[PDB]
Amino acid sequence: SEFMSSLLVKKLVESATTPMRGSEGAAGYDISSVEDVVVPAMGRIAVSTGISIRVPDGTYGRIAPRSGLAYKYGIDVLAGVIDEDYTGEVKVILYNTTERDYIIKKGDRIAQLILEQIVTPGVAVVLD
Amino acid sequence: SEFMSSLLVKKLVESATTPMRGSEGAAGYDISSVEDVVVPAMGRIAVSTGISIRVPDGTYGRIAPRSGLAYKYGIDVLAGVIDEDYTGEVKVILYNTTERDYIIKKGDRIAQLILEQIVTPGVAVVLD
Amino acid sequence: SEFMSSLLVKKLVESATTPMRGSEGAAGYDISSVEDVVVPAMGRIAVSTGISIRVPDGTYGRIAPRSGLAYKYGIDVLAGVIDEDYTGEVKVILYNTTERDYIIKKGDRIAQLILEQIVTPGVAVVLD
Ligand SMILES: O=c1ccn([C@H]2C[C@H](O)[C@@H](COP(=O)(O)OP(=O)(O)O)O2)c(=O)[nH]1
Ligand SMILES: O=c1ccn([C@H]2C[C@H](O)[C@@H](COP(=O)(O)OP(=O)(O)O)O2)c(=O)[nH]1
Ligand SMILES: O=c1ccn([C@H]2C[C@H](O)[C@@H](COP(=O)(O)OP(=O)(O)O)O2)c(=O)[nH]1
Ligand SMILES: [Mg+2]
Repeated sequence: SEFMSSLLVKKLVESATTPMRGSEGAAGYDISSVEDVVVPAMGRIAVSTGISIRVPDGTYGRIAPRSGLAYKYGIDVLAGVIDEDYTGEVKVILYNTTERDYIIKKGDRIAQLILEQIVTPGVAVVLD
Repeated sequence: SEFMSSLLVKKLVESATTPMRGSEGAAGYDISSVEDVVVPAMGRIAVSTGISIRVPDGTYGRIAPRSGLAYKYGIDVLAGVIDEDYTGEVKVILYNTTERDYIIKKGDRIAQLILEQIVTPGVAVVLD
Repeated sequence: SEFMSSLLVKKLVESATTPMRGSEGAAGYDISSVEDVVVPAMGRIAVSTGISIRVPDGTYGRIAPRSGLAYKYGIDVLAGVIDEDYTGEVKVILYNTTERDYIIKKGDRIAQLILEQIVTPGVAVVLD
């Protein structure tokens, strides 16, 4: 591959932001919003990222929560499992744990992508 | 092993469903319920899967949320860490984020199993 | 490395507990509290662990929920992503899903650390 076994990103909207790690030791690639939305108090919402992704073979893309938002605004990430064979747009489902709404302006880093190494064997069913 | 390093599944109840990936690129193996239960609004519940599993060495089984259920019914997965040395029955703890109960009929895919590769070294305690 | 590619732990407070797996097949290293705190009903809180950690290269440290606490007290773990380049103190953000507060005495195992293998390639942006 030379290195086509990396994170293939395709911006769908011009407004989109290329995912990027914020440190040499960072685990995930920052993931920003492409729209202005409000995560309802005690409610959820799916934020468009405006990008599609192709995870490296042997891994899946887990949308994990950013420490900041979790801490300060009790924001959590629901679902978050992006299959290697997913060609659609990455949507980020946020859940407001707090009693007060949460504002999201375009461009904001609303989550982070982690390329988690998984194993995808077959199922050996044990009879007796 | 030839391939005994795959997902060993043992149905405990005849009603059980063998976990299975739904795509070539899917990350997890579908996980169905073996009973009819209701996930209480704003409450949780542990759904029996009726199966026991033996994860491949070098990984653990993370019970992750299905995108659909998360999106449409604000259903989330609590706990979800199945150790390689777990011989009991896989129980799936679902949490209803919504204001309205959620019905689960036997056979339904209530979560997905992901064989996540972990490293299990020893702890090197740094003194001074 | 010989084996300096293991979980490097540095107790910050004498009161701290060295993370440790509770089984040969356990996926995570137990993580205890270093203080007496209360996880507010329907609220969150960041529990100090009194330790700093250096994850092995090629992985990140995911703070996962303990099955017990999740089941019995509807306790969940928010955020939970500790980067390999994190030199600060591991803080554990717990979220009380239940209607009743949750007490945490010093020494208690409040979560578990899982050294999850990730891949950290570069981003190949697909133009046209
Ligand atoms: O539950 C958690 C989650 C994260 N961290 C630490 C690990 C990581 O190295 C650091 C990340 O801070 P940040 O990512 O630089 O700020 P942000 O999450 O807003 O990007 O916080 C914790 O101690 N506990
Ligand atoms: O937060 C999420 C979770 C999943 N997906 C995408 C990735 C995956 O490829 C697809 C999965 O749809 P599905 O699994 O086929 O439907 P279901 O989750 O009900 O099995 O949804 C997102 O965009 N955002
Ligand atoms: O959603 C879950 C989470 C865990 N387990 C199983 C897998 C694991 O092998 C066992 C762990 O029990 P424990 O870790 O020994 O008790 P505790 O979580 O309090 O440490 O529970 C489940 O069946 N379902
Ligand atoms: Mg939650």
